[PDB]
This record gives sequence, structure tokens and C-alpha cells, in this order.
Amino acid sequence: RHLMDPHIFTSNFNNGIGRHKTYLCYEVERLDNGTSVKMDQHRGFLHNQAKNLLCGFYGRHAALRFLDLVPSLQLDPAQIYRVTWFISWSPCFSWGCAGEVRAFLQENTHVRLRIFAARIYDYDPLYKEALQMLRDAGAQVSIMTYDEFKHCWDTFVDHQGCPFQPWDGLDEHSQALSGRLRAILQN
DNA sequence: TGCGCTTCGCGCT
Ligand SMILES: O=P(O)(O)O[C@H]1[C@H](OP(=O)(O)O)[C@@H](OP(=O)(O)O)[C@H](OP(=O)(O)O)[C@@H](OP(=O)(O)O)[C@H]1OP(=O)(O)O
Ligand SMILES: [Cl-]
Ligand SMILES: [Zn+2]
Repeated sequence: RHLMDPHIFTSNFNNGIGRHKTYLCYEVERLDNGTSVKMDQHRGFLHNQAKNLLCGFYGRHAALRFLDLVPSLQLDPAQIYRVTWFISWSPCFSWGCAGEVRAFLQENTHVRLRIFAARIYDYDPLYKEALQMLRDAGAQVSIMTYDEFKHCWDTFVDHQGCPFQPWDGLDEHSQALSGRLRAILQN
């Protein structure tokens, strides 16, 4: 239903250029009889609530806003669900977001979480520990490659028929942040 | 609000 502006996607999912926002596109699919049952309306996207010191507001990271709308997704406790995020920035630890997703994964064992990050948010000094905490809690933690960039444009963007157009250095930036993530999940 | 540059903003307007 709600689709992203092409420009917003291209300026925020670029894996070589950062933004002071985080977008998170999500898919919820249900596992049926050893197969995937793709939930058609359980697809969406959100961004973080921007910090607003002028209003006294500390901000709320994209990941925590996803945990906020879980109730509204009406996941059946009986069914088993795979949640996939495509997130412009890897989840933080320092602000408690990794703690929360972990706590939520321990609580909801019928949820399997997959995270694809465009870019690694090493502006948080404990970013390693975020990614490690999330892996430890069962979550698949990956870097977004061409296939996930393309999937997200095809599924979340108001493309009006335009094929995804890879930006310069997509594959190089993706290999580089793949190397960094592999080394941080080795330990 | 919109700008300019851009690591879940900041510092102008
Ligand atoms: O997820 P998207 O990038 O939007 O594109 C999908 C994807 O791509 P491929 O054709 O490149 O594999 C599908 O494969 P998966 O999502 O299962 O990985 C494919 O289904 P098939 O692999 O069976 O071809 C589907 O086509 P459709 O949705 O009609 O089944 C196709 O769309 P495009 O290939 O046209 O981008
Ligand atoms: Cl986060
Ligand atoms: Zn966070």
C-alpha cells in the first residue's frame, strides 16, 4: 500500500554515502509445511523518529519503531514467522536497540529475524557488540548486496515501472562491508 | 519551513 519515493530510497540506501536518517523496509512471512507463505499486506517501511532537542525529544531508532508496530502486525502466536529488515544503517548497541531486539527475540520464539544492513553504523563505538548480540540471539545479520537493493526497490519503491538502477560502487561497497561484518561475526 | 552537507543531525533560517 504505502510505497517509498524513488529519491528517498536512492539517497538513503546508497552504501557509499551516509544520511542522518534511518529507513527500515520490513517483510513478514509465515512458514507453512516446510515452505514460505508470503504475507502480502505484511510489508511496509518506516524511518526513525528524528531527535528534536527543541521539543526535548531524544529520537527513536528505526529498529525500535519496528518493535513498536509489532502489535499492529497481529502475528499469530500459533504460527511461525520470518521477519526481514532492510535497514539503511546497522542497528546500534549504545542506545539500547540491540538489547531490545534480543529481548524481543527471546520473548517471541515463533519469530525468526533476518537483518540486511546497507551500511554499518560504526558511529556507535559498540557497533561490533550490537551485531554480535543480534547474531547471538538467533538473528541472521547480513550486508545488503545488489539482490537486496533490487528486491527493496522492486517491492518498497514507487518506481512506476523503472527497473532499479545500481549506483556507482554498489558491489565494491557491499564486498567491503561484507568483509567487515564477517570479521566482526567471526569473533 | 527550507538549506547545505550528510554516521538514527545540526545549525543556520
Ligand atoms: O525480488 P525481486 O528482485 O523484485 O525480483 C524477483 C525475484 O528475482 P529473480 O527472477 O531475479 O530471481 C524472484 O526470485 P526470488 O524472489 O524467489 O529470489 C523472481 O522469481 P523466480 O526466481 O522464480 O523467477 C521474481 O519473479 P516473479 O515475482 O514473477 O515470480 C523476480 O521478479 P524479476 O525477476 O522480474 O525482477
Ligand atoms: Cl538502532
Ligand atoms: Zn539504535
